[PDB]
Amino acid sequence: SFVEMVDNLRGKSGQGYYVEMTVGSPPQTLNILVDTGSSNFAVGAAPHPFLHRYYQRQLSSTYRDLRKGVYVPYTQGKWEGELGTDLVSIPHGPNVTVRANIAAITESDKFFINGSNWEGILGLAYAEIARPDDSLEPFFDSLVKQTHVPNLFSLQLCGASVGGSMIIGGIDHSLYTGSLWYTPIRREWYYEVIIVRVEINGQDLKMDCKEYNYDKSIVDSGTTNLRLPKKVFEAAVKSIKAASSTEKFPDGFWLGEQLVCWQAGTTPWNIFPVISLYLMGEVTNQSFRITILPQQYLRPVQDDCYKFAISQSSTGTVMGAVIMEGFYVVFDRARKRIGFAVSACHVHDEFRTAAVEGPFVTLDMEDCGYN
Ligand SMILES: CCCC(CCC)S(=O)(=O)C[C@@H](NC(=O)OCc1ccccc1)C(=O)N[C@@H](Cc1ccccc1)[C@H](O)CNCc1cccc(OC)c1
Repeated sequence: SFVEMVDNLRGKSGQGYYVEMTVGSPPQTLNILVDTGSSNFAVGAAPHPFLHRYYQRQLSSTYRDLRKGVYVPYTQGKWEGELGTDLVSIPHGPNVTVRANIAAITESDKFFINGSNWEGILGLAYAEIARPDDSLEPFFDSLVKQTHVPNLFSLQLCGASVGGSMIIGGIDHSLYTGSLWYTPIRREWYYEVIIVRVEINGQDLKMDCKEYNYDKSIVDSGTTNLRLPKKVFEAAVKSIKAASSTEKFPDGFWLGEQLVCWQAGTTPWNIFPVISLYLMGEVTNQSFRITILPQQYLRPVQDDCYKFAISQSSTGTVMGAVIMEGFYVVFDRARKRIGFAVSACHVHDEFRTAAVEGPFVTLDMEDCGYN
């Protein structure tokens, strides 16, 4: 826990959450995007049309070239650069400094966002998925080995300019309500979790739970949308369309292309269903569920306009930022589990409310994992 980290995140809708950091000696200040979806710490180290500032290794008396190149291809977007180490600090985070690996981005393609206000990315996932390989120790691992910071972190992403919190090394009880529920981390590469059941407005999607994790399911703060495997994505949309069949929208809308708008304050929330994702529990045949309100999957962009924030994937399910916004998520690395609880900045609806409920019986949860 810690008072000093409570409102340490910012960013605008659909463009990621970032924390302030400093690299080099003297300290160079940079806004770094918090990404539990990757494992590389990387910062712009050269001019780019979208960067307002960048890491200047020549001005840091502590920079050390590892004389190895590196590149990372993301779902959408990629960068190239040079590996080296330097001292790093999180002003509104723990009170320590550590020497961490840093990828000085020299070239990039569809990575940096125009007007996002962040110049780097902090991959908080495990080494197993780092570039060039798992031998490049991720930032957090370094932080944990060099300091006393406990091996754990929590994220409170709030919807809207946007804000939130990253509690390095603990859980701040003032950021959530109710009980914290934990789902195991299936394997330590991405923050993989196993989905056991899916319901739209109470109706079971009735699919083979293996489909929910076809390939895999991960908790990715680096991704905006809820990403679903083809088959699941088609079932969901079909169900969501029917629920709101009272009104008609263009195919481009469901594809995430063109947005939809309603006269200010007249958004028909009631016609959009809630989605419940049941996750594997900590006890035998026991699971729990988190419920997403349409306010979460209809991202805001005169009138009120929104973008359907659920899209199909060919790389498994991705519990993106919109899924995380209604809750307080605990990345308990130390106990290989992830916790969910209603967030202090929860979403609102006079008649409906996002939730984290348990316990639930769910037989054969193991058969839900993909192989
Ligand atoms: C900040 C939110 C940007 C969105 C809005 C853009 C209009 S996004 O689009 O949701 C970002 C997503 N992109 C996305 O979801 O793209 C979908 C898409 C749309 C159109 C065409 C192709 C793909 C994504 O790639 N995220 C990675 C972080 C990142 C941050 C900022 C810029 C580029 C990347 C994250 O690390 C991926 N974690 C799984 C992963 C996957 C593969 C290899 C990995 O390496 C360890 C790891």
